[PDB]
Amino acid sequence: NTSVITQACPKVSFEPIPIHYCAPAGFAILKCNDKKFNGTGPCTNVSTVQC
Amino acid sequence: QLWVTVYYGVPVWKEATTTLFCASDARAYDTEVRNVWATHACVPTDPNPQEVVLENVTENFNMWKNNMVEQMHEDIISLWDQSLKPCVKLTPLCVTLNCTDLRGEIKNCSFNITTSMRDKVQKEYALFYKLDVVPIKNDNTSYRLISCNTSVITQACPKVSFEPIPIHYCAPAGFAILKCNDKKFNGTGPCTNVSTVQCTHGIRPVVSTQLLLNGSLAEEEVVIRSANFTDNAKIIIVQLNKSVEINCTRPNNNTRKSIHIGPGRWFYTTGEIIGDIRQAHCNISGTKWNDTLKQIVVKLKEQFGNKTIVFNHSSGGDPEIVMHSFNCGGEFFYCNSTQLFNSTIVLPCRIKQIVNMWQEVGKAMYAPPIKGQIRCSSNITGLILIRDEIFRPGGGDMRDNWRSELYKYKVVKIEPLGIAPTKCKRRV
Amino acid sequence: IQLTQSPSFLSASVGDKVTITCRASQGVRNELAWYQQKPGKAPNLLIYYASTLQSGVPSRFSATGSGTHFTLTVSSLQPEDFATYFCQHMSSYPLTFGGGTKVEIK
Amino acid sequence: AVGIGAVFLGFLGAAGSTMGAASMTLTVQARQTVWGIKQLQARVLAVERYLKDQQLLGIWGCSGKLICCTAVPWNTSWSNKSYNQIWNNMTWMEWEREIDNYTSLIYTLIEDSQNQQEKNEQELLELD
Amino acid sequence: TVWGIKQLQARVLAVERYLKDQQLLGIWGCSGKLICCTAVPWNTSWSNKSYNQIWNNMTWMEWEREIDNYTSLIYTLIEDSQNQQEKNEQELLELD
Amino acid sequence: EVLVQSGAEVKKPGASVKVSCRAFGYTFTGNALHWVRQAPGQGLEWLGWINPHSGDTTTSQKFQGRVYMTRDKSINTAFLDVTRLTSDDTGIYYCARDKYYGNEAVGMDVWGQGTSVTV
Ligand SMILES: *[C@@H]1O[C@H](CO)[C@@H](O[C@@H]2O[C@H](CO)[C@@H](O[C@@H]3O[C@H](CO[C@H]4O[C@H](CO)[C@@H](O)[C@H](O)[C@@H]4O)[C@@H](O)[C@H](O[C@H]4O[C@H](CO)[C@@H](O)[C@H](O)[C@@H]4O)[C@@H]3O)[C@H](O)[C@H]2NC(C)=O)[C@H](O)[C@H]1NC(C)=O
Ligand SMILES: *[C@@H]1O[C@H](CO)[C@@H](O[C@@H]2O[C@H](CO)[C@@H](O[C@@H]3O[C@H](CO[C@H]4O[C@H](CO)[C@@H](O)[C@H](O)[C@@H]4O)[C@@H](O)[C@H](O[C@H]4O[C@H](CO)[C@@H](O)[C@H](O)[C@@H]4O)[C@@H]3O)[C@H](O)[C@H]2NC(C)=O)[C@H](O)[C@H]1NC(C)=O
Ligand SMILES: *[C@@H]1O[C@H](CO)[C@@H](O[C@@H]2O[C@H](CO)[C@@H](O[C@@H]3O[C@H](CO[C@H]4O[C@H](CO)[C@@H](O)[C@H](O)[C@@H]4O)[C@@H](O)[C@H](O)[C@@H]3O)[C@H](O)[C@H]2NC(C)=O)[C@H](O)[C@H]1NC(C)=O
Ligand SMILES: *[C@@H]1O[C@H](CO)[C@@H](O[C@@H]2O[C@H](CO)[C@@H](O[C@@H]3O[C@H](CO)[C@@H](O)[C@H](O)[C@@H]3O)[C@H](O)[C@H]2NC(C)=O)[C@H](O)[C@H]1NC(C)=O
Ligand SMILES: *[C@@H]1O[C@H](CO)[C@@H](O[C@@H]2O[C@H](CO)[C@@H](O[C@@H]3O[C@H](CO)[C@@H](O)[C@H](O)[C@@H]3O)[C@H](O)[C@H]2NC(C)=O)[C@H](O)[C@H]1NC(C)=O
Ligand SMILES: *[C@@H]1O[C@H](CO)[C@@H](O[C@@H]2O[C@H](CO)[C@@H](O)[C@H](O)[C@H]2NC(C)=O)[C@H](O)[C@H]1NC(C)=O
Ligand SMILES: *[C@@H]1O[C@H](CO)[C@@H](O[C@@H]2O[C@H](CO)[C@@H](O)[C@H](O)[C@H]2NC(C)=O)[C@H](O)[C@H]1NC(C)=O
Ligand SMILES: *[C@@H]1O[C@H](CO)[C@@H](O)[C@H](O)[C@H]1NC(C)=O
Ligand SMILES: *[C@@H]1O[C@H](CO)[C@@H](O)[C@H](O)[C@H]1NC(C)=O
Ligand SMILES: *[C@@H]1O[C@H](CO)[C@@H](O)[C@H](O)[C@H]1NC(C)=O
Repeated sequence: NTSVITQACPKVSFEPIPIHYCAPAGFAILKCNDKKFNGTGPCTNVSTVQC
Repeated sequence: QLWVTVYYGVPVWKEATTTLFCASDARAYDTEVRNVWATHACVPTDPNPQEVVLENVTENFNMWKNNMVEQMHEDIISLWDQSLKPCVKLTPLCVTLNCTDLRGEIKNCSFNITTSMRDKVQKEYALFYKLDVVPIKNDNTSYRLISCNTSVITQACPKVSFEPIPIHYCAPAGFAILKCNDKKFNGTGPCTNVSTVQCTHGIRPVVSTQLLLNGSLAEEEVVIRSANFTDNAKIIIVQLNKSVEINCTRPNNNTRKSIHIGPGRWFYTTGEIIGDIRQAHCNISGTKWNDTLKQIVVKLKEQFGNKTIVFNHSSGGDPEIVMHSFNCGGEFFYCNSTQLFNSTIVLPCRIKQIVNMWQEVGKAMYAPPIKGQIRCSSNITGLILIRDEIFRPGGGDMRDNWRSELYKYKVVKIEPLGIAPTKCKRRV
Repeated sequence: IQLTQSPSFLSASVGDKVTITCRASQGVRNELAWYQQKPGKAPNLLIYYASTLQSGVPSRFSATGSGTHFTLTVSSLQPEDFATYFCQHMSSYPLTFGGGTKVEIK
Repeated sequence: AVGIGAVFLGFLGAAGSTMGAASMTLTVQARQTVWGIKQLQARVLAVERYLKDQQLLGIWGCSGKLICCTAVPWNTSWSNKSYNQIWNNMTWMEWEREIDNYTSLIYTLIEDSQNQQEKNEQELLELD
Repeated sequence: TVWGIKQLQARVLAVERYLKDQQLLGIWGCSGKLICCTAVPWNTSWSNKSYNQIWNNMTWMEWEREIDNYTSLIYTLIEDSQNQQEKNEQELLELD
Repeated sequence: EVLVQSGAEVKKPGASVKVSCRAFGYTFTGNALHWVRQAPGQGLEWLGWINPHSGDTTTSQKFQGRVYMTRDKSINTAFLDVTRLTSDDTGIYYCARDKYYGNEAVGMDVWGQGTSVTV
């Protein structure tokens, strides 16, 4: 009584494949490599990651 | 001997057509919750826009060749249609109506709903306007919706707004907008007071017939523009220097019923009226209207004759052409507007829920019932006139109303690279 | 700039010919501006570079002379011209104006 | 004669001053769903216009120059007006329109008669 | 689909960033140069630190932030006070 | 293109007055402004001028250290700042614009209405 439900097409998969996310040119990702770092605040062991 | 030298950054341009983009005020970004035109998908305006007056630049303008009107034509229609894509089809609701009068502009109709709740059927009733439905000739008790045999009508999603927010249109880099600032300039020809604009002011996407409203008053006199003032195939656009106040209402505190016609599907319909039945109507200051109209004639007679009788009652076309119309509070009023022209003021208005974006092909949108009463007011700022020297109100489409504002601007492309002869030869 | 002007009481009738003389010890060559002023109003320019008539200024106004000696001529004096007149000298500065002369009623 | 001026208007359309005077503000000009489609096309067009001018300046060896002189002489058949008649008595808006039809001609001449030829001569000289 | 949009926008942004720097270097006449000197003197009101204090005792990340508010000022000065003026003077000299 | 000045003032000798002039209808920074005064019974006295773009000024020798000009382009307004007022400073203070063709004074066709200062 609220909405439409469909049956997924039999030819379907949701296997959780580990897809990587990459930055575009002009951008970079900085990673915190401090194993004791909590959710916020400064991190000194920092490295540059493109993806 | 003069030599070829290249100069870059030369302050010249050629007329050109490009796409203008929207720019929002501040609030529109977060009006996405209801408003179709005042979208979130729009950058802000310049909080401090600049304008440069040019000393010796004179250019030809032609409002009837202003292509910005086509962009607005298409954009409003497209955006309006996009907002209706997920909305409810009223196709199965056209099956039957057994009607009597409301206890006959409004009918009290009962109806038989076809299999609804999976294996069940049901009967309901609702109130309908005579402008949305028609009788069956051999019954005179049974009714159908008018547009049913041509196309699909959907009920706008309840979370919708058409508030006419004054969105600005801006030129892309490499382009500029030239504005004519000559207060006495007609629709075409040269203009000497010209300035450079990167982005225009905001223009409200007002939808109306037989009325220019809520903006752009004339420079202390009535200003009239036309493609010719000669050819009967052309129309006249009238700008007023002072607005005329109009107060409109539909004083019926209505409610609405949500009718479910199957699990997962429903629509709203007009329910009972709280209180008595009041006629929709609009109050126009008579003196202001007619004092202004006398002044309109003073300007109009310049082209049509000093003792010429002008401005008769509305005539010609179907009821949506003949009657004046607007969305008061979002409600659609069709007013006779003959009192205003009963001599060469409160008007009755009718209500209709099936509407077009000016004019649709086949399809239409249904305006969901509005709970409570309607109250609004507005600024009458101009007229569109029909040639017969009797003039009558009305004519045109959205582009005539868009043009009535866009006439101030034209788009050009900057052409900075050029050459000239010099006395200086290249050295090697 | 070291400017001597015509006697201030330059009486004339309407349609008459009245002239204003501005003769300085210092030359400006042509860098002289002719102005017309009414009581209670800012002065306004008539003629620039000692000879170019400003658009909007009536054709009855013209000026001649060079170097140090310039004359403003009103060839058909009208009621609206019973104003004071000034010269401003631009060879150097301060760009002061002369004392001014006035056209009087004959 | 008192030097009062050196002020900024903005835009400076080529009507307000002569070609000579206009050349004093080349840096001024230099400084100057469906929504996605419009944002995109607008940005694409801006890029295209920018690059077209740079491509021409690039091939001519005039990149980075507001003004650059070439190895090609002016032909009076393009215009037989004197330097004064062009630079002091006309603005760019009117003047350029008179030689609009020679644009591709001249642009071509300033490429081959100048850089292809100049660079080959210099490369050879530099091998010594 | 959406992937195309992302591929597109990513490429557009890269182009925009590249060109913005080139546009500034272009107008300044610093195109092709890692380092270019201008005709505009340093004003101590922007920074009154000595050459040594800036170049040997600071890194760029800290230092630039101190004059961030003068960026448009300086960029403008190095355009008009340098190239518009220099090029007009040289063009005239070259007509002789 | 018009010039709009502020109001009138009454000051005692030793005082100072500041008279504004707004650039309506034209680019503020695109045309240098002059200041001219006219004391009762007097002709037109030049005080100086200011460049609205650069802030550059020139003043009459009579007022060195006494008459100053300033500007604030964010409001398109130029100002005349006059100190050491004395009784000779009673008069109408006007703002005006020249053509500056070639960046040299030509003559001034645009004038503000003038304000009065009584001292
Ligand atoms: C020409 O210009 C006039 C005005 O100059 C326009 O008419 C007005 O248009 C606005 C916007 O459409 C109308 O605003 C509506 O006001 C209703 C009542 O406001 C009072 O009560 C609220 C309660 O919180 C107070 O906040 C407010 O200050 C007032 O006290 C609102 O109820 C309306 O809200 C609607 O949308 C929300 C969104 O979820 C719904 O929940 C509401 O139920 C409702 O649907 C809205 O805010 C205003 O009333 C109009 N009339 C007047 C007299 O101002 C013309 O439309 C305009 N015409 C054209 C063609 O441009
Ligand atoms: C809009 O378009 C118009 C088109 O004409 C431009 O017009 C310009 O007008 C200004 C002045 O109104 C011209 O500039 C000046 O021209 C003078 C030439 O001479 C006159 O005066 C003598 C005096 O006896 C007469 O004999 C002679 O016949 C002329 O009447 C110059 O003397 C001026 O001084 C400058 O030039 C001279 C010579 O170069 C130098 O001696 C001075 O040092 C100083 O440099 C001055 O040049 C201007 O030439 C006109 N332009 C053109 C193309 O003709 C408008 O300016 C234009 N823009 C605006 C904003 O309106
Ligand atoms: C080309 O178009 C330009 C843009 O419209 C023209 O400039 C306009 O020129 C008129 C000339 O009269 C000006 O009108 C005057 O404005 C003053 C303003 O003061 C009042 O309003 C301000 C607003 O904040 C307020 O603060 C003041 O206290 C006043 O209330 C009025 O006082 C005058 O009565 C008169 O209206 C326009 O203002 C001016 N426009 C701008 C943007 O300044 C230009 O002249 C045109 N050129 C040609 C050749 O036509
Ligand atoms: C329809 O006509 C009415 C009446 O003229 C318009 O109302 C007026 O709108 C202006 C908008 O600026 C109001 O100005 C106000 O001035 C004060 C001054 O300090 C300022 O603080 C406010 O923010 C605002 O600017 C004006 O007062 C108002 N008049 C009345 C009587 O309320 C109305 O806007 C017109 N509608 C349209 C769509 O044009
Ligand atoms: C347009 O103008 C008309 C009149 O020119 C307005 O009509 C007014 O409507 C109200 C409400 O229906 C009437 O109020 C009634 O007054 C009597 C007085 O004793 C009272 O007994 C009733 O209970 C009720 O309060 C009012 O009299 C009526 N005016 C006239 C002259 O009949 C109309 O409301 C205006 N419409 C708009 C949109 O402003
Ligand atoms: C649905 O069919 C009816 C008739 O069966 C159409 O009614 C006609 O409407 C036009 C409109 O001007 C009239 O001129 C005709 O006389 C009407 N027909 C009859 C028999 O009276 C109706 O228009 C059709 N609906 C749509 C949306 O086209
Ligand atoms: C504006 O009115 C003029 C009036 O003459 C129009 O001229 C038309 O010219 C053709 C030429 O043979 C005639 O056959 C038409 O009858 C004329 N029209 C009229 C109304 O008499 C001109 O075309 C009109 N321009 C616009 C924009 O309509
Ligand atoms: C409509 O209502 C009347 C009321 O008596 C009834 O007789 C008639 O059969 C109804 N028609 C339909 C189609 O239900
Ligand atoms: C506008 O006025 C000019 C004045 O000469 C006239 O030539 C032109 O035809 C007019 N255009 C319209 C549409 O009225
Ligand atoms: C509309 O209502 C307002 C309410 O104050 C009133 O001032 C205005 O005059 C009314 N307009 C008309 C046309 O009656």
